[PDB]
Parts: sequence; structure tokens; C-alpha cells
Amino acid sequence: ILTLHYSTGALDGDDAAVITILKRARILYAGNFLVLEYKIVADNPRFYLTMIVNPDSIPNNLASNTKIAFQIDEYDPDNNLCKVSVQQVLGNNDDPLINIKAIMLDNSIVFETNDVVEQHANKLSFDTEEQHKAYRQDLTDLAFVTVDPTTSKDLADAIYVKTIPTGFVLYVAIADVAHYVNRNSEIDIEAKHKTSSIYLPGHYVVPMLPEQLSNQLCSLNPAQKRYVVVCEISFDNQGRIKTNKLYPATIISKNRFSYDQVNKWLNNKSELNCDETVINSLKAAFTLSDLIQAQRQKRGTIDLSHKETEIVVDEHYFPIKINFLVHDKAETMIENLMVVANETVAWVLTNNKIALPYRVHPRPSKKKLQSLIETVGELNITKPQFNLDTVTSSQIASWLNENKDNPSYEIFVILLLRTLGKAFYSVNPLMHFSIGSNHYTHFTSPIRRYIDLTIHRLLWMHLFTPDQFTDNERDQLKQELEKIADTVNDTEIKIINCERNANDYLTTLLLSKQIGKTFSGFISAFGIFMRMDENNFDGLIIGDRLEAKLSEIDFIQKRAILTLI
RNA sequence: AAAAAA
Ligand SMILES: [Mg+2]
Repeated sequence: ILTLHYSTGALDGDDAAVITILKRARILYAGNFLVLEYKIVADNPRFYLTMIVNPDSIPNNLASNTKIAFQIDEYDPDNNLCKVSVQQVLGNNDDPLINIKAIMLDNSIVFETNDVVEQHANKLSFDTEEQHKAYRQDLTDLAFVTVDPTTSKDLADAIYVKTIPTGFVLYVAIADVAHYVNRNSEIDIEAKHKTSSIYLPGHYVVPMLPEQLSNQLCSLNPAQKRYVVVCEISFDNQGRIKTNKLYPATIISKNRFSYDQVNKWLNNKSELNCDETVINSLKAAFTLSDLIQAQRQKRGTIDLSHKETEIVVDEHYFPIKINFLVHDKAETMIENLMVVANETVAWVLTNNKIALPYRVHPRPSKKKLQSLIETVGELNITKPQFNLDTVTSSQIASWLNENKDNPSYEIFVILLLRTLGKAFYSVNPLMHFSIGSNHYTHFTSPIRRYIDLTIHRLLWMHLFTPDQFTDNERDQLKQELEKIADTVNDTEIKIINCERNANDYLTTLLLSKQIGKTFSGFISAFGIFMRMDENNFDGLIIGDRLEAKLSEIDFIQKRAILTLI
């Protein structure tokens, strides 16, 4: 497969020369239509072919500067000519939301509503008798709550924590999505294709499941009875796990909190209008969370936190400003409880000899570490003493920790993450090196990740109600696990590229209003990249500090051009 | 290109 000598019409993802194309990476391409003589300028700057537009594919009244998608029906290798045909009209080429949808199309990400799938979803309802199953514990009396970003309408997890003399009991209640979505149903097939929900700025979301499930029937909304799968974990007073149980349950969330509300309550800047049972559960949750964090740091875990930003857009999808995100205390509390549930479920399935898709992150090779050691040692970052074949999560963490004061610590973490590589899903039991566990999976987010849905299905079919499934049903799912992991892994790459394309588009749209401003920053990486302090975005012209002026936006390549003072 | 909620 080919990545973009310059002189046989092959494209990205389809010394040597290309002889033939076995399979195109794409069938549709986004572009701007211009007008009589017709032209298309592809959105992707790596689309280098000259295009002859078929007039019979163009509605007669379709005007210039309209975003379209086109396909190649045939091509001619002797003249570097290609024929293209218009397949979709998307809208005005200057509209930022239209550009975001074009970016999705260019990354092969479905975003248009599937009328067949929504009609199936509108047929679903709340079965009142499910709560009376002998296997489903009625927990509707417990003061569960949800803590999420203010704008989310998909809330998959609720928590309740009780203090006991010997320690703590944690209840992590996860929406019972497998109860509503039958395997190989129309809804399931569409979810498996998407593999996850998509979150773009302005809270524009492409949901893995349609809204009546993701935001209503499975969303653990306040004051609603909801069916869940509970991970219940008992801890000692040091935060060490003693026992665990998994089981289906029924809950009623008592409150829907935002991270912002909980964090301000933490700093005594405000108060929560809720029952004292909720207050006491939150207090125990934070106490338990600090203990869990201390235990995980003791056993080994790599904090790869670094600068992150989000782009705020208005109601018409025009960008307003860039915010630096603050993974604060309340967000940290939720993450600690979700990780311990995820880790526990991984071990339960493993202990029971049930094949599952793990979330894995292998130890990096000695060679890659050596290359990294060479690159960074040049940059006032200590040289580590550990053995490179045997290096533990703790040793990487200690190396980062003893450099927390280096002025270039930010760029250090970036290169280590690449050296470490991408996490992925695998049925083979590989470690998660940065989390610090030998077994890990994704269990807590089945409304928005297909892997979590699969994990719930495995629990139901093997542990909760094995009698309602056949050995051929269990083997049918087992045989598919590696293909599910592959599809999710392949699609995750596309989703990451789509968000990156979209953030570059919106950030440069915002910066195009700011030719006239000077910026400070350092170098992140044909030329010098400079990352501006105010927006965390790299302009084009490692670790040196610089100051520079914004001279132009390159809209072809979606890049910011800077000039040295 | 890690984790978590989205
Ligand atoms: Mg949540």
C-alpha cells in the first residue's frame, strides 16, 4: 500500500514504480466544484490528478463554490488524465459545518442518518418485567449519581460508594446496552460498522447507536429506572481490592452532576442540591479514589499527561476561541473508578478462561528505546539507568518524574508516547504498559464503544445467563472477536485522523482572523514548526524557544505560516 | 500518540 516517484495515477492508501492498483483506498473524494468550463479542486492536497468533470453527473443548476463528493469511474495511464463524476452535493464550500462533514467523508466516516436503523430503534421500549428477573439485583434504593461534561446526553456510568469499618464498597453501574441491542440485529450491524461514537467540536456527535437508545433508553438519566451491569468491588482501608462481584441490576440515578459542579463543590465555592446520602457517597468516592491512585502509582503506572486543547464554536459552527483542558479532581475521580472496574472485568473474564478483546499497550522494544534515548539525551533530559529489555512502568514513571522540572518536559512526553506507540485491541493477553496492568479491557462505555458492548455480551453469555445461549452462540461470538478487534483498530485510526483534520481546519479558520498578531512558543519539530503558547498549534516556517508573527493561512494544506521577529 | 468522561 502506497503513502504520499512523482512520475501511474495511484492515490494515498491504495526505488519502485506502481504497476497496477489492486484496490483503491476510497471510492468517494471531497472537493470544491467550480464554474461553461467545469473544475473540481479536491479538498485533500495529496489528490494530485488533473480532473475532467463529466457534465452528465452535474445537476444543471449546481453553482460554483459548492462542496461535493466525486468518484473516479475510469482513468487513463498514458495521458495522466482522469474522469470524475459528481456523486453527492454537500453544501456551500465556505460553510464550516459543511467542511466538517466533508472531512468526515474524506475519512470514510458515516454521519448521515440511516432511516431503517432509526425506525428499528423507535420500536424499542422499557420492559417493566425485566427488573423482576431472579438474576437482576434491585439497587434502586442506592444513591447512584452520574458525573459528566455539562453538554453530554449519553451517560453510560453511574457510581455509588459506601464506607465500611474495614474499608469501602464501590458500585460502578454501566448501562445495560446488550439488553436492548441484540447481536446481529440491524442496529448491531450498524454499530459494528461505526465501532464508536464520534465527538467533534460544538458537541457535534455521530452516535454509535441512535438517539433513542444513546440519550434516552440506555442513558442513565436522573430519576429514571434503568437496567445496568454492576461491577461491585470491596476495598480495604488502603485501597487494595479484596473481592468483587459482577451482576445485572436496576438503578435510579439520583442526580446528574457536571464535572464543573463537583469541582467547585470540592473547593467550597458552591454547594450541591442533593440528599446527604449523595454527599456521603461522593465524599467516600474521592477518598477511595485517592487511595486507588496511590496504589496504582505504587504498583506502576505511566502518567503521559500533556498539553491538550479544545476549540469552542458557536451555534453556526464558527470557531470562537481555544481552551486548554484541565483534567481536574472530579474528572480524575471518575477515571480512577472506571479504570479499576475495567481492570477487574478483564481479570474476571480471564480467570474464567473466556476469550475477550483486551485493551493492550505492549512494552516497547530495546531498539526503539535506544533511538529515543539518543534523540532526547541531546535535550537536558536525564539519561535513564534501567535495563531496556526489562524496563517496568514504574521505571518509565520515575524517569519522567525526576525531570518534571525540565523546561522541555512537554516535548519529552510527546516523543515518549510515539516511542511507546498506539494502544489497540487484541484477543491475545498482552500487557497495558502505560496503565500498568497485565490485563485490561473496555467495559464501562457500551453506549459509545462497540468493544464495551462485546464485553457485556461475553458476560451475559458466559456468566450471567449462560442457559439462554447455546454453545454454538458462544463459539460464534468467540470466532468473531479477532475480526471485531481488527475493525475497531482500523476505524480508530480513521477517527483520529478525522478529528485532527477537523481541528486543523477550525483552528486555521480561527487564526485567519488574526493576521496582525504576534506569538511566542517553542519548536515541536522542510522547515521549522513552532508551537504557539496561546493555542498549542504548530505554525510552519527541537525545544528551542522562539517568538514569531502570523503572516498567512495556507488553506490548501491547512497550515499557519509564521515569520521570525 | 497513554488514560478517562465525552
Ligand atoms: Mg459518564
